[PDB]
Formats: sequence, structure tokens, C-alpha cells
Amino acid sequence: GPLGSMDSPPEGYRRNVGICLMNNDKKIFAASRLDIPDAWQMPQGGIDEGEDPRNAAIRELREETGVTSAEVIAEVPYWLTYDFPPKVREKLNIQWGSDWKGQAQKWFLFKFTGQDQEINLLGDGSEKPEFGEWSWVTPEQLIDLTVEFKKPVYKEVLSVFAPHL
Repeated sequence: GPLGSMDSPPEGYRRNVGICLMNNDKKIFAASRLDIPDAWQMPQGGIDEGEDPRNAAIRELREETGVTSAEVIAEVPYWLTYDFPPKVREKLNIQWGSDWKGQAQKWFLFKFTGQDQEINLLGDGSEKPEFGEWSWVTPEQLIDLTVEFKKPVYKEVLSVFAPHL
């Protein structure tokens, strides 16, 4: 399940972003989906109409875990378009019309210069929170505990963050 990344988001793609947060241990902020205890992942969201990725990364990161006490240590050079198979394609790609085809997401690195007590994984939206449980695992560890759908994505993010990890 490879990707395309590309330093420039191609025609028709869900411009989104991801945020890689590492603590004083050089680990990564892992969070599980309020349903799957084995599905660990780091914060991530989608860029607004005309907003920057880095900013979207930072903000999305907050709105999802409340984590604000952090600084950028690095950023991914290219993007990341996780296209879906021929089956999901018709349910996703063609689900946009005839221009889209996947999801282009750029990731960023961040240092948690605060306290864990800020991570509530909650959210007042009337629907439900984002993550049910979070932890501090290593980069290669997070990729293990994370979901396949994001392992290769995060993996490519780590490779970029190698000179920083």
C-alpha cells in the first residue's frame, strides 16, 4: 500500500495535514480511536479552504487532543496522497465527482514543551471525542501500535524525521 506524496498536491485531492508530536524521550504522541484499543495514531486533520498546512497541523492537533504546549522541530518536505484500491476508489475517488482521487496530507514534527495533563482527547461537538486513550511510544513503536492505514504514512513521516529523531 504505497503512496505518492509529491511535494505539490496534484489535481483533486483532499488537502489535509498531520502532526507528529515527540516528547523529551524522542517518542511520538500516540492516541487510540474511541473504539479501537489497538489502533494507535498521532494527531492529524484537514487544511481549511485557504489555510497553511503547518498551521492546520498545529490547530487540528489542538482541537483533537488539546496539546498546544509544543514547538515545530521539523516538517515533511512533500505531501502524502493515500489513494484507495479500485473498490474503495469508486466509493471515495468517484465520491467527489471526477477531479479528486484520494487524500493529500502533509505531516509536521513537534516538540511537547508542556504537561500531559493537557491531553483530554475530548471535544464538545455533540457527536463524540476523537481518541479514547493516548501514550508516549517511540517512532518505530508508534508505527507498530498504529493502524496499517497509517503505518506507511507515518513511516514516511519518520524517515523524514530521521535527521531529527
